[PDB]
Amino acid sequence: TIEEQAKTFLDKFNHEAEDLFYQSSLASWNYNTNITEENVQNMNNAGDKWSAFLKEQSTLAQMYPLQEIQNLTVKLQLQALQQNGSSVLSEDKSKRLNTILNTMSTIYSTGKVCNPDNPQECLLLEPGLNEIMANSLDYNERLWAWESWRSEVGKQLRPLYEEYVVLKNEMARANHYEDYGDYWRGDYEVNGVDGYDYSRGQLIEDVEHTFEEIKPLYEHLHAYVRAKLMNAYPSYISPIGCLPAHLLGDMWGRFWTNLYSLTVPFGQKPNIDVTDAMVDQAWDAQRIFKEAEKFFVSVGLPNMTQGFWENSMLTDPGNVQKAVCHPTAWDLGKGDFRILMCTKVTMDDFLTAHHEMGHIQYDMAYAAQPFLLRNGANEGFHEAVGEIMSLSAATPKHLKSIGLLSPDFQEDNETEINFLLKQALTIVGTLPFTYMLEKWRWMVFKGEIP
Amino acid sequence: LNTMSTIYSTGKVCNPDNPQECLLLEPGLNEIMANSLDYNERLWAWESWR
Amino acid sequence: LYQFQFQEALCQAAKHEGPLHKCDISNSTEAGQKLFNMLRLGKSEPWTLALENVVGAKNMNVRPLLNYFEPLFTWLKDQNKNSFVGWSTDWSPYADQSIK
Ligand SMILES: *[C@@H]1O[C@H](CO)[C@@H](O[C@@H]2O[C@H](CO)[C@@H](O)[C@H](O)[C@H]2NC(C)=O)[C@H](O)[C@H]1NC(C)=O
Ligand SMILES: *[C@@H]1O[C@H](CO)[C@@H](O[C@@H]2O[C@H](CO)[C@@H](O)[C@H](O)[C@H]2NC(C)=O)[C@H](O)[C@H]1NC(C)=O
Ligand SMILES: *[C@@H]1O[C@H](CO)[C@@H](O[C@@H]2O[C@H](CO)[C@@H](O)[C@H](O)[C@H]2NC(C)=O)[C@H](O)[C@H]1NC(C)=O
Ligand SMILES: *[C@@H]1O[C@H](CO)[C@@H](O[C@@H]2O[C@H](CO)[C@@H](O)[C@H](O)[C@H]2NC(C)=O)[C@H](O)[C@H]1NC(C)=O
Ligand SMILES: *[C@@H]1O[C@H](CO)[C@@H](O[C@@H]2O[C@H](CO)[C@@H](O)[C@H](O)[C@H]2NC(C)=O)[C@H](O)[C@H]1NC(C)=O
Ligand SMILES: *[C@@H]1O[C@H](CO)[C@@H](O)[C@H](O)[C@H]1NC(C)=O
Ligand SMILES: [Zn+2]
Repeated sequence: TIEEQAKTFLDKFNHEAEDLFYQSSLASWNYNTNITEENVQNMNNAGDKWSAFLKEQSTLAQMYPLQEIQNLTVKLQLQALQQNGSSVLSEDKSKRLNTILNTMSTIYSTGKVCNPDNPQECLLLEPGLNEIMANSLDYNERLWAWESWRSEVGKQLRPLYEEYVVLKNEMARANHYEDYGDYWRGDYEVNGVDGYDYSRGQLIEDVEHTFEEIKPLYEHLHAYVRAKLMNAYPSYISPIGCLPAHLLGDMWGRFWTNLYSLTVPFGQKPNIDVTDAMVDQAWDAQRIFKEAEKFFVSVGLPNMTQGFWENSMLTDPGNVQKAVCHPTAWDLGKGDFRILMCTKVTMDDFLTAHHEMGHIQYDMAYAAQPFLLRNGANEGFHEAVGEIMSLSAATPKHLKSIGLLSPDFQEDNETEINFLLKQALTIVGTLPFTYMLEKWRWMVFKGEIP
Repeated sequence: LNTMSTIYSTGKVCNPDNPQECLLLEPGLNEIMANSLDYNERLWAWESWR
Repeated sequence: LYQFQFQEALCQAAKHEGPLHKCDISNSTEAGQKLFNMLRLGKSEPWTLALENVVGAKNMNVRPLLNYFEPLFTWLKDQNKNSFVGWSTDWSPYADQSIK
């Protein structure tokens, strides 16, 4: 029939997929933990030898008709291969799409603005404009940074974004989607389970419906922050108007975190910080990970595996062996999980330890699935378990137990408010920005905005 | 005096079509002006420096 | 959103008492299984069913997020009594030196 054939094809696929993935990931790891010009080309060789196998196996599978299979774990894998992606686009169009994408990315990475009075000192975004926008307290300096970024760099991206939407819309309509936004929403779709279905159109209604219960709290937050900024910038803020966009902590207003120093409710009571008590008890970047692992094993999850302890890069190498250590977890395959991060002995790393180890503990759980069915249930599920593991470990009732935060420490109901306001400045302050941005993009990928 | 000297040492000009590649005088504009054979490229360098 | 649903369904299984923002999952094996049998699914199930296996619902909910910030909400409703809660979309920083 058609089923046995499809099942045998997936069986034959899995072996090679697994092995090639392992070798490509090993290449990329060895490059990341060891920045050498030797390894760059090697990682690129492995990467292309994986990409080609993927493309070939995808076209070889375009022959199995979909709506004949009833085994759900088979249709689920086949749907992930038959996905044509950007191949359906004509050749020259696909090449211009790539040129546009790389141009936009490198304009963002290497754009720079410079002073009006000394044109021979220009600042990039990452070191130098982020710093102004995050630290400064001068109205005119913030306005200058905010305006120059959007005038010197945003104006270069207009003609490119205009063509990007057209090409992406073509690529999407050539895959039986309405537009590109409908292609992005296709990650939340469920089809044919009789009770659990979910359509790409429902996502819009769900987010517009959930954003109604948040406005009552977001506008009290907004009012409090405005009444507190009317003291650091007198005469510049109307007491019934909006907030000027350049006075919000960072370049885009995505997070309101850097407003904490201005709006802390009880400014004299301090926060809970255990950096000191950690150094005094002689904690290096190896006891914090045993602590994280012990926390996880308390709840019932399994231990760590030796290869984790052996191959991991828990500490900064220090010597000439350079390695970019944005904290990350890795699931190289075949049973090799390992994290890479340069742990400094502070508190904000005692938390990232729990975050990343939660990522790992997610991965070790579904490691008995077919290679294409190893991910979070959808795209938002993976970071959302790291977050809760990191959130339960920062509470005084836990720190008091693991040794830090000497027992005679009474948490006042004022430090509680301090902590909750530091939390709400990044969680609640960022929901309306996210909603507005995705709403705007969904509407321009429809010709709804001329 | 120091301002003038350092303006000369660190001044730079950049392309009209790719504003994210700027050239200093010593390596990069001297090279154009000494080697090139294109009228418009020479005119561009000559005019942008001044 | 999920970040809070999960948590509100977890310490509700670790038998917590106080406010949500204090609950700790540690030392509660019965709140481990409730989480574990959602992890070991990967993408082999609809995400709706996976969410069901922990929360007990099938959708995004905003009620746990609001219950997390209840003390802050009351304290704010108190601090904002002598003020205007809301905004008007007509004022702008440059509107008083403009000419029409
Ligand atoms: C980082 O990478 C370099 C090469 O990219 C590694 O250098 C090799 O090291 C092994 C053992 O030390 C030698 O047998 C090779 O001859 C070396 N090759 C070269 C070109 O020098 C280096 O070992 C890597 N760093 C670590 C810590 O493994
Ligand atoms: C879908 O196909 C898979 C095969 O990949 C079936 O899973 C097998 O089920 C038998 C029945 O006990 C087991 O002996 C095998 O070990 C299973 N294979 C794997 C890889 O797990 C699955 O049963 C099929 N789906 C349905 C609903 O029958
Ligand atoms: C993926 O793209 C191809 C064309 O780029 C789509 O069309 C099929 O292509 C195969 C190639 O051998 C033909 O045998 C089929 O007859 C084509 N079908 C149709 C309807 O033209 C293919 O349908 C695309 N797959 C998906 C899932 O969109
Ligand atoms: C989890 O439970 C264990 C035992 O039920 C706790 O371990 C005890 O903690 C107290 C104070 O922290 C110590 O005096 C005991 O010696 C510990 N006993 C053992 C066997 O470790 C542990 O603290 C609990 N975890 C949390 C976070 O409260
Ligand atoms: C923290 O708890 C204290 C103690 O109850 C609160 O202070 C009291 O608040 C009530 C509420 O109006 C007043 O009636 C009392 O007069 C207060 N006591 C004192 C000594 O001032 C305090 O309000 C709580 N924190 C917050 C932010 O409300
Ligand atoms: C987990 O590892 C610790 C040592 O790191 C060990 O004492 C413990 O027994 C292990 N867990 C189990 C279930 O054996
Ligand atoms: Zn993460």
